[PDB]
Amino acid sequence: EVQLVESGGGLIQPGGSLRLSCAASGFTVSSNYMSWVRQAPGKGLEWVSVIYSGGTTYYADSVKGRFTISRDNSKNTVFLQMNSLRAEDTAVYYCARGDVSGYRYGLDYWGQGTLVTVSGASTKGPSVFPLAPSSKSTSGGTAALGCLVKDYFPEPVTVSWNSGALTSGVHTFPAVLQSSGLYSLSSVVTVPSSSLGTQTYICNVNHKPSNTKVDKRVEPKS
Amino acid sequence: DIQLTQSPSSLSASVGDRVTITCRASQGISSYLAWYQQKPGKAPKLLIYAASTLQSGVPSRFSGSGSGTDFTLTISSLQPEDFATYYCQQLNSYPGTFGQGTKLEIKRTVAAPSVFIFPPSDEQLKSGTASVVCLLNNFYPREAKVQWKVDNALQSGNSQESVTEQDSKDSTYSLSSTLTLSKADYEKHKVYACEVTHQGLSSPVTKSFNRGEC
Amino acid sequence: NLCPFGEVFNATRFASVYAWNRKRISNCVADYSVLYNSASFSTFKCYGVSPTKLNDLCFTNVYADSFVIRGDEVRQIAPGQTGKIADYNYKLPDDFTGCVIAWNSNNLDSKVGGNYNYLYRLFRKSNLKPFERDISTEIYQAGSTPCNGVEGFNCYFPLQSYGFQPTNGVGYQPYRVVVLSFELLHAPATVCGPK
Ligand SMILES: *[C@@H]1O[C@H](CO)[C@@H](O)[C@H](O)[C@H]1NC(C)=O
Repeated sequence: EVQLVESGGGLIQPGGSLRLSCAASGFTVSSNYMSWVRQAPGKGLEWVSVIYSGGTTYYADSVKGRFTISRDNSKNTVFLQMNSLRAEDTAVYYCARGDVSGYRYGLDYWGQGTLVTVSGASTKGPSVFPLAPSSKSTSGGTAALGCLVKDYFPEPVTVSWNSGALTSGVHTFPAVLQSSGLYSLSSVVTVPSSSLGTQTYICNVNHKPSNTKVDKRVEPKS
Repeated sequence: DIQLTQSPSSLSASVGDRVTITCRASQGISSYLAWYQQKPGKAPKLLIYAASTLQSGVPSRFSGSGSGTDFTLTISSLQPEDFATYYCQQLNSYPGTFGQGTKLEIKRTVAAPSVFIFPPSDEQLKSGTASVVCLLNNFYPREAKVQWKVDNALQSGNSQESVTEQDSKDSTYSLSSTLTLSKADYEKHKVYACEVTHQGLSSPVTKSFNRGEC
Repeated sequence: NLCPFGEVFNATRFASVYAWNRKRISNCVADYSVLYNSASFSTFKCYGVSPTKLNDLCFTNVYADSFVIRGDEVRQIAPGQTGKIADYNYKLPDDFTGCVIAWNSNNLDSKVGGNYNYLYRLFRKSNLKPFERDISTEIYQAGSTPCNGVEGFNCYFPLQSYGFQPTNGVGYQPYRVVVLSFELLHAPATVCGPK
């Protein structure tokens, strides 16, 4: 199938430089128009740049002179070199196949996105605490347990349960920006009360910006 | 400059309803317009290209119409999975302007939340801080109220809330409220409770704990 | 006799930009200032020559390349330009000596519903060499798998229709373009104004 995989995002101080990559498989990048579209957190979409099959490049006014798009034909990758970054450039950057001018087909295949956070603040790894399922009168047949991922910077953190085996009942909440300038997030899961002694529940937290990887075991109190 | 005015900004629709979203261009853009569907935490997905041509893999209930200035997107029989933000995009010239977005909400029957309270962990209390969490699970509508009470004193200013995006299957929401206080302050009080008020609850529900497994 | 500019400029139909038309004009008298003094053209740029000095000058051969493009693409009919037109349809050399003449043809070339008789090449592996005309309709291979003339996934139709409607924005309306290329070789000059 067609896959576009971005990398290179993360925290960068104002004025800094970053180089995003986009590895494509399923089509030839050199034989296609390849665009980069960005999305400011909680805002809409905005085209940033495009690279033609023949070499021609075009940029949006907001990035002209600071961003450079390029590609490696042997690696089937598209690069976007962002220079002189400002806080306005904090966004999720997507690469997509297609063009936005006279190209009736639009952007059909898009990458997963990569968060570029332009900030002066420094990287901070999360602290993972269990959200202890209070052993009540069993709550009939359903119990809830979770994980509190406290004080991290920048975003994001990825929370899975039992390495991905547990998906039904899992709710990972949007992070909140605390008065400290750090984010905090929680992921809970509803499981049967009967499996609180038999089965084990582990929450896997991954904060790539600080290379933190924690696997916290969540069991009831005694 | 081509201006794209997409309306409505938000719209709530029941399952099986027929939903229409409009996009209006400042100049004649012929059929150079596309519609995208964006689900939470995921990249946009192309639905219709060339104003009316449905993309491969996209269900038959999606349709595009219009040419020149006025374009519409219609979802013939709305499904729970259709919850997303829809964007139009002009493909006539750079900078390929996108519409503002239309947040589509699935109307559902009222569902009361399932309330859960979590004491702070001993690992966290060792660090010098206490975070008490109140979870409200699978509720409809989005409007809920968590009131923290510490020894019956209503807490204000020391809590933060987070609401999940609408579910793809049951179209319900979940809310997490965190009361944060120092370890020193935490040990000054015994009863910690969160009283939840929601449309689906006739009486406000209170889940509580006494610090020290009491 | 008099050079046939009327045949080129006042033609009933024009070519699509991908398959641009070329008219060789030789052995005749041409009034270039009667063209410039025709109050109708939205563009009259001359490169390496003047439209008045053009009259009292002799050339070996003069070419008239006619085609239709949208107004915002008229900027690409100039030396050292980029875009789907300059790159994949019609490219001028840097050392270009000639004139570029354009005019709004929304009255003739835009039908209610859309004029689908005017095409432009959207896909091409590389840029055109100056004065290259690529009329290939071969299905474009955007992936690794061969197409074998079948349009489909990663297999595109190279050419796209302009879809000119009368309701279109002025920049996105059809414009008729005529490019006069002046040739000067060791052979005698057969095209002049007042000789
Ligand atoms: C084209 O037609 C107009 C009007 O009939 C005429 O005035 C003009 O001289 C003609 N152009 C050429 C190049 O002969």
